[PDB]
Amino acid sequence: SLRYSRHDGTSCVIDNHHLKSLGAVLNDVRRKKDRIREAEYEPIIDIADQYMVTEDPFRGPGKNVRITLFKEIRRVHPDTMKLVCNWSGKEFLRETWTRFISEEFPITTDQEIMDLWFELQLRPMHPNRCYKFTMQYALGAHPDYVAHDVIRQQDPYYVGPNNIERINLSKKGFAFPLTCLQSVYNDNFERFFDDVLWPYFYRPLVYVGTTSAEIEEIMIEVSLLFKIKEFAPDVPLFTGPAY
Amino acid sequence: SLRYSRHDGTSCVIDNHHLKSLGAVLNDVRRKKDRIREAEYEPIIDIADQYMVTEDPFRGPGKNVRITLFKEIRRVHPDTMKLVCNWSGKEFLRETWTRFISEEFPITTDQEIMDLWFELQLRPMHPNRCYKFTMQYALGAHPDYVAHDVIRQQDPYYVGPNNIERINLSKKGFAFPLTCLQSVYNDNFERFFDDVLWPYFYRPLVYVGTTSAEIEEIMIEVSLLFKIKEFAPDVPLFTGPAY
Amino acid sequence: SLRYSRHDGTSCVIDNHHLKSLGAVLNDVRRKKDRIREAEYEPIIDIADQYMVTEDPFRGPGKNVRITLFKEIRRVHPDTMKLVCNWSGKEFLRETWTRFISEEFPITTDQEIMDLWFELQLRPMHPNRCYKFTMQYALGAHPDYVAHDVIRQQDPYYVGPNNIERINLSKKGFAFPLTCLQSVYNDNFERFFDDVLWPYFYRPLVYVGTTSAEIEEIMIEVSLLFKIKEFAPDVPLFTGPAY
Amino acid sequence: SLRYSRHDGTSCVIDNHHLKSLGAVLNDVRRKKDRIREAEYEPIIDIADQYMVTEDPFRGPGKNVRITLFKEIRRVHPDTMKLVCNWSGKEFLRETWTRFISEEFPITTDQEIMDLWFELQLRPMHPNRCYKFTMQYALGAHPDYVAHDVIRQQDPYYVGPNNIERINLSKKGFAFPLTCLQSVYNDNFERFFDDVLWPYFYRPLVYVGTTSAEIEEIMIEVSLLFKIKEFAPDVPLFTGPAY
Amino acid sequence: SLRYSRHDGTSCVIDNHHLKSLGAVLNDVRRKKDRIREAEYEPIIDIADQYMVTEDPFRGPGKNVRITLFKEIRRVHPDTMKLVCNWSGKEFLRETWTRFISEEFPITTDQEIMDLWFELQLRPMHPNRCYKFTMQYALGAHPDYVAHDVIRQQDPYYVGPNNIERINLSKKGFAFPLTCLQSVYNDNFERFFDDVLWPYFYRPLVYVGTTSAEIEEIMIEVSLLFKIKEFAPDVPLFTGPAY
Amino acid sequence: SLRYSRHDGTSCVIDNHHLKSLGAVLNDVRRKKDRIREAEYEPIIDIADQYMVTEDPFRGPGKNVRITLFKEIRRVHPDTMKLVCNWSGKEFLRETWTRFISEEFPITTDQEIMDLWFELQLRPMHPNRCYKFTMQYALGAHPDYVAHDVIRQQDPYYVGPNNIERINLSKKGFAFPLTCLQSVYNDNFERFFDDVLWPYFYRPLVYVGTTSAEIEEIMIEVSLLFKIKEFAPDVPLFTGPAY
Amino acid sequence: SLRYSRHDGTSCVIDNHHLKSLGAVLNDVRRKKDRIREAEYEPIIDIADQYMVTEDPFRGPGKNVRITLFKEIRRVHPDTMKLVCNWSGKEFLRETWTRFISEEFPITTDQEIMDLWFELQLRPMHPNRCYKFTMQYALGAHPDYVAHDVIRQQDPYYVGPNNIERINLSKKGFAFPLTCLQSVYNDNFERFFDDVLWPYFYRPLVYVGTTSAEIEEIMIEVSLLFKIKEFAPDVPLFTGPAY
Amino acid sequence: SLRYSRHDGTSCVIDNHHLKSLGAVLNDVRRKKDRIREAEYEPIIDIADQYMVTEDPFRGPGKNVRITLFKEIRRVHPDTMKLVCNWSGKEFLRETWTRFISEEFPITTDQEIMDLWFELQLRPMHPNRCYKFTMQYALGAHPDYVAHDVIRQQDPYYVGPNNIERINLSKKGFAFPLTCLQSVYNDNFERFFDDVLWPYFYRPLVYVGTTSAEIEEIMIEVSLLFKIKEFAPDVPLFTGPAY
Repeated sequence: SLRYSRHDGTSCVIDNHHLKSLGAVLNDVRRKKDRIREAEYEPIIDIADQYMVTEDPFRGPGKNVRITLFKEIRRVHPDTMKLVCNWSGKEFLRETWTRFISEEFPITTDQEIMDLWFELQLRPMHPNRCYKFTMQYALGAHPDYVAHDVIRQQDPYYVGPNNIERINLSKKGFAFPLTCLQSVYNDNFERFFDDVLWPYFYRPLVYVGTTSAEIEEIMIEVSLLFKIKEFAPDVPLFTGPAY
Repeated sequence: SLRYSRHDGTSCVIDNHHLKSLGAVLNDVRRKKDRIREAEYEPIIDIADQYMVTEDPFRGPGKNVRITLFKEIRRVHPDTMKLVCNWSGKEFLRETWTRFISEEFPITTDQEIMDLWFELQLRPMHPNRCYKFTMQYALGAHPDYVAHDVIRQQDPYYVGPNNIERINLSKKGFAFPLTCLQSVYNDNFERFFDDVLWPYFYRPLVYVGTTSAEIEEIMIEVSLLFKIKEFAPDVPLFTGPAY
Repeated sequence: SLRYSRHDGTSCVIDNHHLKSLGAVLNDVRRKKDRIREAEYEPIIDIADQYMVTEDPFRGPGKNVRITLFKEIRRVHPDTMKLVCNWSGKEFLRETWTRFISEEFPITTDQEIMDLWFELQLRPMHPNRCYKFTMQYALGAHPDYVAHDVIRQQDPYYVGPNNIERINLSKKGFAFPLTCLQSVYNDNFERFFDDVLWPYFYRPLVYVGTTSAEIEEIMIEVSLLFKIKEFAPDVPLFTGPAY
Repeated sequence: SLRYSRHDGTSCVIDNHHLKSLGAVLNDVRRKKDRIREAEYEPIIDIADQYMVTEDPFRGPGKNVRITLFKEIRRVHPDTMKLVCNWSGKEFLRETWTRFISEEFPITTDQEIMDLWFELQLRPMHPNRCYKFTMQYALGAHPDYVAHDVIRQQDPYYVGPNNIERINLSKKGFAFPLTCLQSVYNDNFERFFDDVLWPYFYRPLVYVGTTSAEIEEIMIEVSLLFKIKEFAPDVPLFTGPAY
Repeated sequence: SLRYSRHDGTSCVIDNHHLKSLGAVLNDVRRKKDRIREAEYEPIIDIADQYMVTEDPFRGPGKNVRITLFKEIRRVHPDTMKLVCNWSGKEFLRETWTRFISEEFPITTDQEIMDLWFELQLRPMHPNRCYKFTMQYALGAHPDYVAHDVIRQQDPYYVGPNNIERINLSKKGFAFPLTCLQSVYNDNFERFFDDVLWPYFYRPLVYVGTTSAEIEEIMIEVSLLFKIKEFAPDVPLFTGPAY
Repeated sequence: SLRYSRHDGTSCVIDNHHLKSLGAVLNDVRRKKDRIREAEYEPIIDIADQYMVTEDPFRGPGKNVRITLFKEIRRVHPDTMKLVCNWSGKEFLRETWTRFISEEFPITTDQEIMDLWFELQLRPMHPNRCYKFTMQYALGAHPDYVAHDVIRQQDPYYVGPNNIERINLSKKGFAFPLTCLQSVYNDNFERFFDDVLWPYFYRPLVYVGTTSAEIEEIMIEVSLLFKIKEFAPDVPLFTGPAY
Repeated sequence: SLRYSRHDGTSCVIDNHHLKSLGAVLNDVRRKKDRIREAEYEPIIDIADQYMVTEDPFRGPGKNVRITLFKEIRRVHPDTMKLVCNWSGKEFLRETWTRFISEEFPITTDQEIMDLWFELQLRPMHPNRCYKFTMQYALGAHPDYVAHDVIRQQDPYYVGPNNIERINLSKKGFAFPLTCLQSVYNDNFERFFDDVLWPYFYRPLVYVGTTSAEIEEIMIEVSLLFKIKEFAPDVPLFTGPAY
Repeated sequence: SLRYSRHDGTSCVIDNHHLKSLGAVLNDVRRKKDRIREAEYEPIIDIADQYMVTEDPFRGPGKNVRITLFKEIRRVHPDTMKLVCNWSGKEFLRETWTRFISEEFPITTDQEIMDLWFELQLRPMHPNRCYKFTMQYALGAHPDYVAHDVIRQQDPYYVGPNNIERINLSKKGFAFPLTCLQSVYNDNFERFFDDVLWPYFYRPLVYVGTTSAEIEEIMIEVSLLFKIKEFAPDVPLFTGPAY
């Protein structure tokens, strides 16, 4: 859009005298006016620039690898939340390793995972249901602990209006199939599990509720979203032998 | 407020013809106008949604457990800050364990601490004193180090306008009475202290100053604020024996 | 349009802390602002809701059955109106019965006519003629009266800007092929005419003029527009025999 | 007013080059801007055009025949209304027939009465009296009933700010000196009264009060306002014999 | 509210010189400014005053007699409407006569019914159901006709946002327990039924649906709302004998 | 766009009363408001109409004959301009005559050239180069003079933002292949050159620079743009013999 | 208008103290505010003052001598233009000389013609015709050429909204009855014609069309408008002999 | 000014997450908003770009050579203008040649004069005189004519608000010391005068008045302002011999 994209108007000379399109001079007025608008508020910016905002990682840095795990349907009582997953640590590590490696391989370039995310895409099962979704989670637990199937809503995370919620599993406790920048290697799940210092501890136990005063059938799409920094050389893929 | 909360106006039929309240049609104009207001600025939102803001944890996720520790009064010279606490690591761990467990017990449900906070509620001692509060802190120190009682203001944290400042003690170094999601157990301070890898190191040494050019008597309320994710089952409390 | 239709922005958790898209918080500001805009003007609404407006029947209740009767061209002198129709009552009842029944049959469901309308769709015959249309009408007349072919403009109805004018023939005088809710029956024009108490009296005599100071050739499309309330059961149409 | 009524500015050619008045180009900007203003609000219009308003009959269709009947002065107690007229049906029909025919004759053209109105023009008798007028009425009554001279204000019609109130007497019950479109005939009151099916029933019994907390002397001008659709041929009045 | 309700500010004299409160002069500026605001838009009003709006009868003229008849619950399929009432004409006249007379008696004053209304107060049975209500109706039917229990939504009346819909039963067909202004008399249902010319014909058959894409349990409160013009004398109620 | 292009809303009559769409009355308010907006600023227009603007000849009068001559690439040093053309007068007249006649013939109608233009379409050769173009020119020179290939920027013409610059060659010195309105004749270049009083003098010597502080490779498209007033009869082209 | 034309308010002294009218101080606020409004936009003016506009010659410099020549009526087919004048050069020079000298004489002062204009005042012949006028012209032609009576619209000059179009005949080709500043002399048409170098060449051949899609009868008033710079001494006219 | 000249705000990464300054995101909102402001008015620009404005030659193209000639003081009667110069053509050509050549020489580069201007810088002689200046002029006259010393104000040129007025002497009649692009040659005034075809004719006779109703002593600074297009090679000035 904005067709004449700030490059509107032309110019001609009539008997040595120079002429310019009027609408182009109107922009000259407006831009110069907008920038004058900017100078009065420039001290305002000076104080606003004291503070910072975070870049949406999913609209910004890093590659978007959405490794979907499963779907699930729950009936949620009012003011309650329902458990989405109740895996042992061993069974969370198998799914995470198997599903990412299988869908990502071949890994053809060097890369470092910037952040691992446990993602919830949530949908209401009935139409004309106006409400939002709520979330609670633990990231580690005693390995012989299993979470209650249903809990009461108490200070949840209020999920955004697009019904998508992403929970990160920091590099402080959770092992990664590739912890930092590394060539991809000859990897099997058994070598991975033996290298996790804490296989059975770190396992996300996640709940979802609603803001509805009714029983709500809800749809829960669960993925592990890898944000990956890929270092792919600026070189072609040749058919062998090269040259 | 907003009494007729967007559901204003009624409707009637007069000789098969349908009538509607005028003020309700005015909202029809305005909402449709506001949403038209929203479509011109919708590309603006598209660019704003590139970035994100943080949810105030104390107005948002997690339970608010304010375990008050002590009160203290300091006389602050101009451009100086006064030390609030100068505990050994052993003496910070005793207070943190004793005060949270004693005030929190009985712990009747499973829970995980999301973040531990060292909170400063600050008040001026005199009226008609217009100024704000400043803060500096170290979270760990050599255990045989003790902090100077008074320092000079040099790039402090500028405390918010409500005179409340909350400093988090991350899970990367500081041990917690319950590190992750766990049943509550038979716990004593001696078992806790022996399980801290770094008892004498991690201990907050915190200072407070003002923006005042005068000596200011100030009041400092210190609490440890636990933000707890509680997983309380959606089940009753029965008197024993159940059923 | 309005793509992100008020459901913009997402949410994520970073080390237990909750983040939300900025543009979504902008809507939080604006909606809450619009509703605050609504509370100051809410007493204004209270007074506006004292009064009511009518729903456009043709954009609203009832089925739209446009039974076109004929087209006609007139040359209109300035400040004059030209007669569109000059039927006897017997000849208005034949056209109304024959044309509605023939085009509506088969009438497969129960229905009640809510209002009968005599519709004028008017078009100028020449381009670059800026003016509007004017209307006058009588709905009943002495049956041996016939209207003048041309009259002088004197307090006409000023037709709307879309050049379409609809004149209703109330249920107080005019008989209807089906007066109220009724199964459709074995109906012929002779049974209808004999049941009209006032066949030769009620007959619309309608005129059209312009606001032009010139002779204007104008195009007049005349229809009888039935607004019908249909009570069609929520049942299928089966091929016989059912089951 | 608006002197240059959108036709401002001129144009000239200087050495084949075309020039135009600047203020005229300013309108080009503004109109095009207003119509751009109209396109953003055009969906707003789409929703507003769902509903309709009524045309003020007295500023619009039909001829304005104000047949004044009488004047009257009342002293109105606070929160009371005073009866304006208490005629039998026979005496309302004599006045209506005699006064309209006498003042309207000669009736030289065909015409149909669109609506009969009982009009109240109301004036305060004292200055510096800030209040409005209230109205109540019955249109028919048992013929041996006569209305109380004074009643209590209970849900009145709130008369408009210009102190003029018009009450219509529908064609559903009230007979008219000419019920529909008809040549004017040899008419006397006795033929009229004998043709009214319901002479003594339909008779307006009308009250007026104020919103004042004081006794108010008020002035009441009563007219019967005929809104007439006249079908006057576009032909001259010749002196006889024609041609 | 508006405390100083346009009567703000005072005045004093200092050595013969007159002083006035400043805020009061500010209103002098503003009112005079508002009325100057009114003169520029006064031609706008001139064109707006061409048209008229209807006064909400329930916030305006006439007494509000809400004679509740019954409550009913329906399960509404999507895009369907459910029949609210399916009475014979004899059974609609018994309820209307019995319920209004029983709840209105003693009728102590003269009165005329201005309009009879069939009222629907509608509520959703579940929370967090965002939708509106739709209506269709017939007012008369063949007396041996009974309406389908469920129909398909086809050009309904869109009920107002407050979920209250009022349908009037005109004086053109429907008989009334008191048709016009009359003393109340010795009345029984049998005398009433025998005086209705059309007892079994005129009977409202009314449907309700939703704008929801789900099955909706809905609550339907049905009343007959009499708008009554009461002519209650401005005289006391004395205990007998008077004087 | 503007769909309902000021002709929004319809009108209907209900029991002789006239109704109009509400959104159409909203335009009645707005237009009347805009024109009231126009009357306050009408004295402003009166003063603006004191002055005039020129019509863009290329968006306005005359036919657009763009006779492209050649393309050229220059490397422009900072603050310098590069010569685009350095023809003798004899060689400018050959190109102008040959290229216009060859591309324009057959000239089938009478015509007069309104203005001859030397046009520069300029493009940067590299992307992400933010700058504008500058121009200087002489229209006549001593015929044995040849212009320097590169000069220094000193008060150039600042070319418009669309990078197109048009320089006119007035009728005061430059001969034209057809000087005024004339039938087209049996014309060869030798007859043309012999009729130019000043063949070797009038020859445009034109330079181009940038506002860039870097060496810029630039692309220069050069055309002679004839603005022609064509007097083409309103008659068909028949195949011979006519009739 | 603007009665108190910036000189509002008075002043008085009360016991040595000075008082000033409040409304006058309000202007002090506003002017100072307007000029502060002017300083923020002053850089905007700096950029606007880069460019210039032309003064309407007819509202500005030079005397307005409108020498009307003739009137003419044409029927214009759609998308066509009709020739207004088809004079030989000899016959254009006779009219120009005869009509200006006859109507201007006595020429009592020295004067120089600044510009000669061929003026078209255009009016539609029918009312309610919304369209504008278009123009094309040649100023010189082969003298044995005569223009087609009707041509097709192809890039016309779009005449201004006041339907007046002025075409100048430059001093570069057209001879003038007085070419520059000169005493008026003993002049006859034969001396004039013999002094024109190019009598039969320079003769305006002018066309007019419309923007209408209909045949339009149009009215064309043609004048030669002399803009004259008169140098009339600041001396009286005495009756002879002076003194 | 505008310090952070649209390049405000910085960015940092915290644990792989990207942060940006808030004030910089505010500009992102505003620019994107301004450009959205530009798209609604973009059709407005489309219509404004139909027309063109002239570039102030003195703030734009060409070199500014202000060759001051003389100063003069006049006493101006009200509504009169006073003659500034009354030279013969021979004496105007001597001053123009002598003063430009003497002040311009050495002419070291090739150049073409774009326009010759007769400039008036005007100042009031007394303070607190609020008025503007008016101008009239002839550019050629009979050579034996001399202008009246004082004339009456009749349609003057209204000089701009900065009291500077520039009058151009076109290339159509006036000879120039260098008519087009040419090396500078061995030039004397006698060779120049002999090459002017019209030495005694073309000579500006210029008047000045005021808008004052009083006698005004005024100061008149007269210059000939040459706008020169200089073609100065991008080569150094070496001391001889080069290399």
